[PDB]
Amino acid sequence: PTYGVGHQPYRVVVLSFELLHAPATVCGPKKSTNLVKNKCVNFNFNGLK
Amino acid sequence: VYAWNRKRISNCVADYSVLYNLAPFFTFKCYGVSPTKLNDLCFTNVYADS
Amino acid sequence: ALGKLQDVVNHNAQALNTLVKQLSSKFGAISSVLNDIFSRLDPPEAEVQ
Amino acid sequence: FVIRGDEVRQIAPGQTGNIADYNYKLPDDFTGCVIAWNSNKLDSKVSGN
Ligand SMILES: *[C@@H]1O[C@H](CO)[C@@H](O[C@@H]2O[C@H](CO)[C@@H](O)[C@H](O)[C@H]2NC(C)=O)[C@H](O)[C@H]1NC(C)=O
Repeated sequence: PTYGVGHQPYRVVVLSFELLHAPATVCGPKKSTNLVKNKCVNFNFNGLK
Repeated sequence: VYAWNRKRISNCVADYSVLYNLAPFFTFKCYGVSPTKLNDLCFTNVYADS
Repeated sequence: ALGKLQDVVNHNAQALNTLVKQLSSKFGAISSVLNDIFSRLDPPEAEVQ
Repeated sequence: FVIRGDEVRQIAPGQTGNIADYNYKLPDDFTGCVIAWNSNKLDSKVSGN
């Protein structure tokens, strides 16, 4: 406890994503609408504009 | 630090707002992706180090 | 012996093909696709990318 | 205005949060400077402010 702030212990957590999005499995929070065909629309399949 | 551990996070729904809020001072400087847009994206595999 | 007429068509088609194929180069950015590079990155660096 | 220490980040372009979303919001195109300081010696009550 008497050590300086420089030598105080720190907890480090490192996250490593894989944005090559081949299977996609850990998709974040959102909500899914229906699918319509043969109409120029804005699609968002798996986070792709 | 020399024997560092890995935990596989898969098949779940992430929520990064909790990490945003409840951690008092947590640096969070990130590489290759904007932190504020981590909610929309989809990830192949997420691994955790400690 | 009608090679002179064929070379013009070959040159034009080949040039158009290489112009189309040139879209694949990343030019040193993260990705060659626009939608992901807007969605995956924070706008201040999106400008230079 | 006066806020707590944790949400001093929320007063900045491009960041979100309860204070940023609801109390004070900066525009995307901003030309100015922000000044903040601790006011624990000045605005803090033993019973509570
Ligand atoms: C780790 O910290 C605590 C467990 O002790 C939890 O966070 C709590 O989350 C609830 C949710 O509403 C809050 O009301 C509490 O104030 C939080 N407590 C603390 C100490 O932050 C949770 O299990 C974990 N949180 C994180 C961010 O890992």
